[PDB]
Amino acid sequence: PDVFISYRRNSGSQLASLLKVHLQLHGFSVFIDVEKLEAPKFEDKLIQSVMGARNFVLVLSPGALDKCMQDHDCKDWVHKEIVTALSCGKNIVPIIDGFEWPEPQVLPEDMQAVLTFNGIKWSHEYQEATIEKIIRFLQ
Repeated sequence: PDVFISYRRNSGSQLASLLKVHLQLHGFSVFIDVEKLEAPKFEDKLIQSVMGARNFVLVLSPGALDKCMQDHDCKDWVHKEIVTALSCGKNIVPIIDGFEWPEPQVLPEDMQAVLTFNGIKWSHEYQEATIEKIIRFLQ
């Protein structure tokens, strides 16, 4: 698939579903059933999924990176996915949906760089125009 969407399940899942729907309707392939791979049993397949997609779309919902803080051992799935995307030089497209930007130093060093990728602000009022802006950022 062209696109891997990383998000925090308890705050970004509805926007993630909307993105999966509208990106596919616009002809971009997206990893759909990723959550089942976020288990120690399937970790290798999860990493390979991020590595296989050209585009890494990151939903930054409120508090989305909080579980990454002090996650020095990279046990958090979003943390793992971000580190994998950064490591491979993937096209990273953050989608901002209520996120409060933290100081980089509160995040693990291996993912602070994610904060340097220009994001797209989500707007429910102009959902479709926002989808078109996201597509313009995809490679």
